[PDB]
Amino acid sequence: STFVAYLPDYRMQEWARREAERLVKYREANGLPLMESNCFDPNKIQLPEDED
Amino acid sequence: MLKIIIPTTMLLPMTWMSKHNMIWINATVHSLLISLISLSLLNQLGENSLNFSLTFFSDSLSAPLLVLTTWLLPLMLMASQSHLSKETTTRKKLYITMLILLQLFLIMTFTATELILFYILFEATLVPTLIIITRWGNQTERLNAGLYFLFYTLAGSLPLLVALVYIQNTTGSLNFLIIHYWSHPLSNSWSNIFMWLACIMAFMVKMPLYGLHLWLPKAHVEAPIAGSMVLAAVLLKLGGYGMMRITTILNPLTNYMAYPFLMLSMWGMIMTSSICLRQTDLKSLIAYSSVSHMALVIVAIMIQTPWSFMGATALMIAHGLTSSMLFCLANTNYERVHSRTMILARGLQTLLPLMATWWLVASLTNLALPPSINLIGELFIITASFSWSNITIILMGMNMMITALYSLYMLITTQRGKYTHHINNIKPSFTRENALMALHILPLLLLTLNPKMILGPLY
Amino acid sequence: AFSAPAAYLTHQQKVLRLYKRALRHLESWCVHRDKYRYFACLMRARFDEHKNEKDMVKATQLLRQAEEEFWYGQHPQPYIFPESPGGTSYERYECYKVPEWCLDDWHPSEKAMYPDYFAKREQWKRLRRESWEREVKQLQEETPPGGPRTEALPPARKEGDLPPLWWHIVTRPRERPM
Amino acid sequence: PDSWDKDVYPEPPRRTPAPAPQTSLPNPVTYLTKIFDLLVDRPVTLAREFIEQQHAKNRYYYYHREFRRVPDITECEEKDILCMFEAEMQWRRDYKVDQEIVNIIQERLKACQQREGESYRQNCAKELEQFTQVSKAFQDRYSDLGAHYSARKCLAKQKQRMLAERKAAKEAAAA
Amino acid sequence: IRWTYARSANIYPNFRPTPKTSLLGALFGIGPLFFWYYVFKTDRDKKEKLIQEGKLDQTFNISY
Amino acid sequence: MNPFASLTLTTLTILTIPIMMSNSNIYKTNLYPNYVKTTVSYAFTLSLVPLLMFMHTGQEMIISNWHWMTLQTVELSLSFKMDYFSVMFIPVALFVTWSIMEFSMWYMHSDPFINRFFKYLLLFLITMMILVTANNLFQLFIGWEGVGIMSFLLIGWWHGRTDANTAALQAILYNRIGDIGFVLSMAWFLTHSNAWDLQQIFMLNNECPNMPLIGLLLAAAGKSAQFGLHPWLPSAMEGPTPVSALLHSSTMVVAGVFLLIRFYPLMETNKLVQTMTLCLGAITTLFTALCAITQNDIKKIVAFSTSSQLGLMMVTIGINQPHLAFLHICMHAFFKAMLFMCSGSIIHSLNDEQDIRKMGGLYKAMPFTTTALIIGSLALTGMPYLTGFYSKDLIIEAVNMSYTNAWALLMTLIATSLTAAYSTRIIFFAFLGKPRFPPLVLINENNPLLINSIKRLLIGSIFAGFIISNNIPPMTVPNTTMPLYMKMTALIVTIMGFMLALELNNTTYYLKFKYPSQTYKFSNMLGYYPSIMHRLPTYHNLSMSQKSASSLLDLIWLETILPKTTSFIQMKMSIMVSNQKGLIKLYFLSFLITIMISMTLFNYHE
Amino acid sequence: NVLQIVRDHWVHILVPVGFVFGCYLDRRSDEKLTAFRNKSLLFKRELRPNEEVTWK
Ligand SMILES: CCCCCCCCCCCCCCCCC[C@@H](O)O[C@H](CO[C@H](O)CCCCCCCCCCCCCCC)COP(=O)(O)OCC[N+](C)(C)C
Ligand SMILES: CCCCCCCCCCCCCCCCC[C@@H](O)O[C@H](CO[C@H](O)CCCCCCCCCCCCCCC)COP(=O)(O)OCC[N+](C)(C)C
Ligand SMILES: CCCCCCCC/C=C/CCCCCCCC(=O)OC[C@H](COP(=O)(O)OCCN)OC(=O)CCCCCCC/C=C/CCCCCCCC
Ligand SMILES: CCCCCCCC/C=C\CCCCCCCC(=O)O[C@H](COC(=O)CCCCCCC/C=C/CCCCCCCC)COP(=O)(O)OCCN
Repeated sequence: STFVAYLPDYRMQEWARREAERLVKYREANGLPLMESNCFDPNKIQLPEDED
Repeated sequence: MLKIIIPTTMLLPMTWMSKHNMIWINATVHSLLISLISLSLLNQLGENSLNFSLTFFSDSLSAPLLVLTTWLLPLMLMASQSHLSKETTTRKKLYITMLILLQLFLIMTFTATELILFYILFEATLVPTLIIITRWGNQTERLNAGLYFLFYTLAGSLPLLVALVYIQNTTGSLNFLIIHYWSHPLSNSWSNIFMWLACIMAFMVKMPLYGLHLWLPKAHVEAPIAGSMVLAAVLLKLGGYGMMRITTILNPLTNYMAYPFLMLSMWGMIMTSSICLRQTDLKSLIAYSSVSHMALVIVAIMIQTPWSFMGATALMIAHGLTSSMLFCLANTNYERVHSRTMILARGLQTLLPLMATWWLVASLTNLALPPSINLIGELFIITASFSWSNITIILMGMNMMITALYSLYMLITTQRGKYTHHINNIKPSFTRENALMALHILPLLLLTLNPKMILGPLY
Repeated sequence: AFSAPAAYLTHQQKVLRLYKRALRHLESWCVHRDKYRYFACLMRARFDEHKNEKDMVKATQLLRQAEEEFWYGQHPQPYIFPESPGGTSYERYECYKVPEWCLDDWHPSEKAMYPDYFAKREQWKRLRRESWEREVKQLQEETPPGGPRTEALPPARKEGDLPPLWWHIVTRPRERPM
Repeated sequence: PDSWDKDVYPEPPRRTPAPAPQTSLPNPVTYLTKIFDLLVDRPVTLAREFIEQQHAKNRYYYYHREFRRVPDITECEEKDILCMFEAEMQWRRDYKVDQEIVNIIQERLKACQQREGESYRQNCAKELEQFTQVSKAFQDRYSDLGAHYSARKCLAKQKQRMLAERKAAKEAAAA
Repeated sequence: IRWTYARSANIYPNFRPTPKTSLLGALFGIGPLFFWYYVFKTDRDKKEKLIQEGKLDQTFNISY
Repeated sequence: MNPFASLTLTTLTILTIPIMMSNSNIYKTNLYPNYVKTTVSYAFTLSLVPLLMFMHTGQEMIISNWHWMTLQTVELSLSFKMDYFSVMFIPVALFVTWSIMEFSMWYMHSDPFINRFFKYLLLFLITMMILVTANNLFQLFIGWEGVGIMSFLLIGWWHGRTDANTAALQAILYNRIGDIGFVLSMAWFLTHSNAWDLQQIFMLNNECPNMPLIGLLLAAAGKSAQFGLHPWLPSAMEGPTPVSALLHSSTMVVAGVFLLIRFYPLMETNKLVQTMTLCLGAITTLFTALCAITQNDIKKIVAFSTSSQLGLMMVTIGINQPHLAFLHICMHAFFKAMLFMCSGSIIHSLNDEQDIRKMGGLYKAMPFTTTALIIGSLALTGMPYLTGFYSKDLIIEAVNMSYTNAWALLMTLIATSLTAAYSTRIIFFAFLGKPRFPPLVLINENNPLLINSIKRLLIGSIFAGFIISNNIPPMTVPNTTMPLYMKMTALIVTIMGFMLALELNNTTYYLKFKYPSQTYKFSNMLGYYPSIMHRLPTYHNLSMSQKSASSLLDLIWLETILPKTTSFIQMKMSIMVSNQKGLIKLYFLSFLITIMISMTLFNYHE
Repeated sequence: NVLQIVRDHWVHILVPVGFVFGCYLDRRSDEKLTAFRNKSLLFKRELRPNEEVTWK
C-alpha cells in the first residue's frame, strides 16, 4: 500500500495541469479564445471540393 | 512480463520437491511474494499501454486484473488446506498444481498481445477448473456441473475461433495494437451481423448473460471452496476483459446489435436478484448475486462510453473481492454443520461474534455502501446508462432495492434470531478463517483511498 | 408451555378460554379499574345465565354466537403483557441465551478462572452420563408398542432414578441470562 | 500566496470592513480569537519555522517536462503506423490538457459562486460566460466519440461538422 | 431434506409442456423483454431525431 | 489563518477518536460510556465558537481539503460546506446527543453490551455530521447511507427478537425506495450540469427542470417518512428508547427536509415541485396526527407526533420558506428529544411497560418527569414565548398568508388541532387519575444522570427559541399585516383541540360501554396501510420470485430450450445411428444405394 | 550443521531465482527492440559528451 501510494506521476496529471496553466495564461493574456471548436488546423484539411 | 511469469512457473517444482508437511507453508509464502512483485504493474504511462515485448503487454485495464489473480492464489491456499487435510501427499500436490497452472494461464491471457494467443489461454483455463470441480467436488452433482461448465463455454468459444482466423485473413493481423490503429467501420450486412455475434457470444456466455447463465449455479455450487473462489473472482472477468478488447473492431454495428443483450441484461438483473429472495441454499444465493452484478457489467460494456468502461472495471474488481469473501464465509459454516441449507444453522452471532462482523462487512459491500468501490462502479454505470436513456433509472433503481433486500435477508437468516438447539458442534473460529476474511476485506477498503488504480484505461 | 397438549379442547375449556379473552379485551376497552370491575361483573353474570344448560347443541350454538360477538367487538389493540408473544419485550433477551455446551470449547486459560464452577459442572456431566441408559430403558418400558400417544413423560420411580429426558429442561440458560 | 499564478486563479481585491463597536459589552469573538492565536497559531508557526529551516538546508528541484510538436494525424498517410502512433500520442496529450483547461474554468466558476454570496447570479456572469464558451468548444471536439476514441474519429467528426457548415454557408450565400 | 430437494431437484423431473405451462412461460419469459425493447427503442428514436433537429438543450453535457 | 475553518473541522475530527480507541483497553472497561459522553460534550462546547463567529459577522466558508479522484472533466474532492445551516445544526445535534448519552448511561446500565451501544451512537453522530456538512452530492450520499445503516443496526439491537429484525429491514426497504430518487438526481446533475458540488449546480441551473427536483423529493419523502413511505418510523420504535430519542425523533429523521433545504435555490424556480412538496407534507402531517390520537403505546404516539412535525416541515418548504423550515428543525429537536427521554424514564420506572392504559397517577410519583413532559407538551403545541412558538407560529402565519393550495391549508390547521389532542391524551392517561400499574411500586427517578440530562434539554426547550431567533440575520420578509382572526388561528385551533380532546377523555370515566366506530378502527389500525401494503405487494413479489423467475424460467424453460433439447436430440440421433443389427446384407445394400446416388447427383454435375 | 537443513529448505531458492532470471530475460527482450532508439521525432536527442545510448 505504501509503494502504491507513492507511485510516481507517470499518468502525467501534474504535467497536464501545468500545461493547461501555461495555455490559459497565454490565451487570455492575448485575448484569444480559451478553446477552439476545431481540434485540427482547417488549412491542413482538404475537403471534397463540390458538395452537390 | 517475464519477471512475474517465471516465478509462478517455479512455484510448480517448488511444491513438487517440498516435504510432505511444508507444502502449504511454501506455496503460501511464495504466492504472496509473487503478488507483491506483480503489484509493480500498476504504474501506468497514461497515453498508452506498457509494451514489454511483442508477446506481452500490460494496460490499466489489465493491471488490476493481474494483481487480483496473484492475490487470490494465497487466499485459495488458505481456504483449501482445511478440507484437504485427510488427502494423500501426492493428491495435495496435484491440487496445488492445478491452482498454479490456473494462475499461470490467467496471467498470460490478460497480457497476450494478440487474439489467437488470448483465445488459446482463455480456453486453456477450462482444463484445471474442470479437474478441480469434478475431482475434488463434494457432491455427486459435480459431474453434471462439470459438463454444463464445459459445454456452455465451448459452444460460445468455437465460433469465436472461426471469426478470429477469418478476421486475420481479411485484415492481416490480430495484434491488438494493429487492430486498434487500423480499425475500420463494420458495414450493416448479414455477414457482418454474424461476425459480430461470433465475436461477442463467447464473452457473453463467460459473463454470464442472462438466459445463458444456467451453468453458473451448478458449477459454482458444486465446486470446492477454492474452485468457487476462482470461478467467481476471476474467471467471470475473462468475458468482460475480452469484450472490452474486442468491441474496437465492431463499431458502428454495436449501436443496434446491442439492443437484445441490453434488454436481457437489465431484465435478468431484476430476475436473478428476485431469485435470490427465495433460495434455500446459501451458495446458490451468492452465485445468483454474481449473475446480477455481471448483468450490470454487460450493460456498461455494451453502451460504450468512457464512464461506463470505468464503472465496469471498478465493478469487476470489487465484485471479485466481495464474491470470494462471501463464498469463504459460507464455507466456514458448511465446514461446521455439513449442509448448505440456509435455515439449518441460525443465530450464529451469539456463537461466533467476529465471524458475524465479517458477515456484516461482506453484506455491506455486496449492497454497495458508499464510499466502497462497489458503489463507485455501480454509480458510474448507472450514470452512463442514464445518459444512454433516462428510463434505465427505473430498472437500475429497482435492482438496488432488491439487492439490499436479499443481502440483508442472508445476513439476518444466518446470524440473527436464536441458535438451532440441536447443533452443538460449532467450535470457535480459527485464526486461519479470521485471517482469510481480513485478507479479503482489508484490500477492498484500502482501494477506496485510491479509486483511480481500479478505474482503468479510460481514466 | 410446560404441559403436554391434548388431542382436542373440550366444550368446557373453550368456554373458559372465551371467558378469559372476553374479560381481557373488556379490560382493554374499560381502562379504569372501577368501570372495568363493574362491566366484568356484568360479564360474569351474563356468562352465568347459561351456566346449567343440559342441551349440548344449544350450548354449542351459544358458544358460537358468543365467539362471533367477541370477534366483532374485540379491541383492535388489546393490552399485552410485555414478555408475552405480542409484547414489546417478548423475545428481548434471546440474544443473551447461550447454550451450556459452549463451555466445553473454552480455552483452558478461560477455565483457569472459575475452577469451582467447572468442577461442579464436571459433577453434573458425570450425573447425566450415569443416568442416560436408565432413562432410555425406562422410557422403553413405560411406552405402548404402537409408539407414544401423547407428549407426556413419566417421572422417576426407583431409588436413584432421574426423570427421563431431563437435561435440556434442567439446564435451560435463564430468562435473564446476562 | 505567490505559489500559484494569480492570473489563472484570480480573485477580487478583498475588501473587508473595520470594526465599529456600538456597545460597552465585550466581544467574546475577539477574546476567543486572541486565545486561539496565542494557543494554536504560534506553536504551529514555530513548528513550521523549524520544518522549513530543515528544508532549506537540503534544497533540490524537479523540472516540468516539455514535449516537442510532432506531425498530427491529418498529415499522416493512410497506413504509416509510426506517424500514426506519434500523432495519436500527441492527440491524447492534447486531450488531457484540454480536460485540465475545462477543470481550471470550472474551479473559477465554483469559487465565484461561493465568494459572491447572495449576489452570485449577477456577479458571476463573466465566469459563467467563460465556462459556456469553453464547454461549447470542448463538446465539439470530443463529445460522442465514445470509448475507443482516437484522433481519426476526432478528425472525422471535425470534417463532418466542416462539411455541414460549408454547405449551410453556401446556401445562405444564395439568399 | 425433502423440502429442499422438492424445491430444487425434483422440479424438472415433474414438468410437462402444458398449454398453461407453455403460455405462462412465453408470457413471463419474452413479454417483458419486448416491452422494454419497445420502450427504450421509442425513447432513443425520439431523442436522436430531436438531436438531428438541433433541439435538445445539450449545453454543458461534456461528460457521458 | 482564520480560526473558523480549523475549529469547524476539529469539531468533527475529535468525534472519531473514541472510534479509533475502540480496539484499545478503555473499551473493555466500564469507563467507556462516560468517555464517549465527555468527548461529545467537548465537541459541543468547541462547535459553539464558529457559531459565534457567524452570528457576529455572518462568516461562511467551504473547504476542499483533499482531492479524491478526477474523471476527465469532473473533479471529486472532500469538501465541507460551513454555511449557516452547518454551523447552526452542529451544536444543536451535539447538545442533544450529549443529553441522550448521559441519559443512556442510566437507561442502559444493565445492558451487557453498553460499550458497543455507545460506539454505535457515536458512529451515527459521525455519519450525520458528514451528511450535514457535505458540499457535493457524493459526500452527502455517504452520510445518507451511513445514517441508514446505523439506523438498521440500532433498530435491530436485540437481534434475538424477530420483530426487531423485521423493523430494521423495513427501514432499509423504505429508504432504498427513497434512494432510487437520490441516485436519479445524482445522474441528472452529472450529465446536465457536469458537477456534483453545490456551487456549480447553482450556477448552471437558473431554471431547474422537473426531473432532478422530483428525484430529490422522492429521496426526502423516503428519508423523512412521508405519506407514501411513512410506516417505517413508527415501527422503528422497536429499538431501545435512546435510539428512538436521538435517531428517530430529532436528528436522522429531518435529513430529507434538510436535503430539500440544501437545494432551495433550485426549488424556488419550480412551482410544480413546490406544489408537490406542499401537498405531500400536508397529507402526511394530518394523517400521522390522526393515527396518533388513538394509539396506546407511548413511543408510538411520540413517533406519530414526529411524523406529523416532519410533514409540517415539508409544507413550510412547499410555501418557499426554507429558512423557516430549518428553524423548526432546530427547535423541534430540543423538546422532542426531551419528550422521548421522559417517556423512557416512565417506562423504566414501570418495569418496561409502554402501554398508557397501565400508567396511573404519576403526576405526584414522578414530579420532575411530569414537569419536563408538561413543558415539552407546551412547547410542542406552540405556547407563546417558548421554543416551539417561534418556529411553529410563524409557519402557521406564513401558510395562512400565501398563494397556497386550499386543501393543504385546511389539512394543516386540522393537524395543528390534532397535535393538541394527542399531547392531551398522553398527559391525561399517563399522569392523571389513579394508578393502574402492578402493586410492587419501583418508581424512582432519583438518579443524577437522568435529572441532569432532562434538565439540560428543559432549559433548552424554554430559552433556545428566543435566543436563536434573536441571534440570526433575517432571511424572511416578515408578515406584519394580517387580520386579527387569522393571527389567532393557531391559538384558536389549539384551544379547540385541548378542549375537545379533554372532553372526550373525561367521558371515559362514565360507566357506559359502546362498541367502536368505523372511523375509530380506521384511526387505530393506521388507515389499514400496514395491513394491506405489507401483505399484498410482499406476497405477490415473493410468490412471483419463486414460481415464475426461479421455477418456471430457470429450472424449467431455460433448461428445456438450450441444454435439455440438445441432450434429447443427440441421444435420439445416437440411438438411430448406432443401433445396427450387424448384418452385412443390410450394410452392403446401403452401399449400393450410396454408389448409385454419387454417380448421379455428383457425377452428372461437372 | 547446515547439511540437512539445506537439504530440506533448498526449495526456497526456486522462486527468487526464477524472479531474477525473468528480469534478465526481460532485459534481453528489450535488447531486441532498439530499432528506433533515439530516432523518434518526439524524443530524438543529442548524445551527451560521454553517453553511448539514450536507454539500455
Ligand atoms: C480494529 C481497530 C479499528 C480502530 C483503529 C483504526 C485506525 C485508523 C484506521 C483509519 C486510517 C485512515 C487512513 C486514511 C488514508 C490516509 C492515507 C491515504 O491518503 O493514502 C491513500 C493511498 O492508499 C493506497 O493507494 C492504497 C493502495 C491499495 C493497497 C493494496 C494493498 C496491496 C494489494 C493487496 C491485494 C489487492 C487485491 C486487489 C487488487 C486490485 C491516498 O493517498 P494520496 O491522497 O494519493 O496521498 C497524497 C500524497 N502522496 C501521494 C505523496 C502519498
Ligand atoms: C436466451 C439467450 C440467448 C442469447 C441471445 C442471442 C440474441 C441474438 C439476436 C440477434 C439480434 C438481431 C439480429 C439481426 C438484427 C436485425 C434482425 C432483423 O429482424 O431486422 C430486420 C431484418 O429484416 C427481417 O427481419 C429479416 C430477418 C428475419 C429472419 C430471422 C428469423 C428471426 C426469428 C427469431 C428466431 C430466434 C433467434 C435466436 C435463437 C435462440 C431489419 O430490416 P433490414 O434493413 O431489411 O435488414 C438489416 C440487414 N441488412 C442491412 C443486411 C439488409
Ligand atoms: C419506486 C421503485 C420501488 C417502488 C416499490 C415497488 C414495490 C416494492 C415491493 C417490495 C417487495 C419486497 C418483498 C420482500 C420483503 C421482505 C418481507 C417483509 O418485509 O415483510 C413485510 C414486513 C413486515 O410487516 P410488518 O407490518 O412491519 O410486521 C410487524 C409485525 N410483525 O413489512 C415490510 O417491510 C413491507 C414493506 C413493503 C412496502 C411496499 C409498499 C410501499 C409503497 C410505496 C408507494 C408510494 C411511494 C411514496 C411516494 C412519495 C411521494 C413522491
Ligand atoms: C453456449 C451457446 C453459445 C451459442 C453461440 C452461437 C452464435 C455464435 C455466432 C454465430 C456463429 C457462426 C458465425 C460464423 C463465424 C463468423 C465468420 C464470418 O464472419 O464470415 C461471414 C460468413 O457468415 C456466415 O456464413 C454465417 C452463417 C451462419 C452459419 C451457421 C449458423 C449457425 C446458427 C446461426 C445463428 C446462431 C447465432 C446466435 C446464437 C447465440 C446463442 C444462443 C462472412 O464471410 P463471407 O462468406 O466471405 O461473406 C462475404 C463474402 N461473400
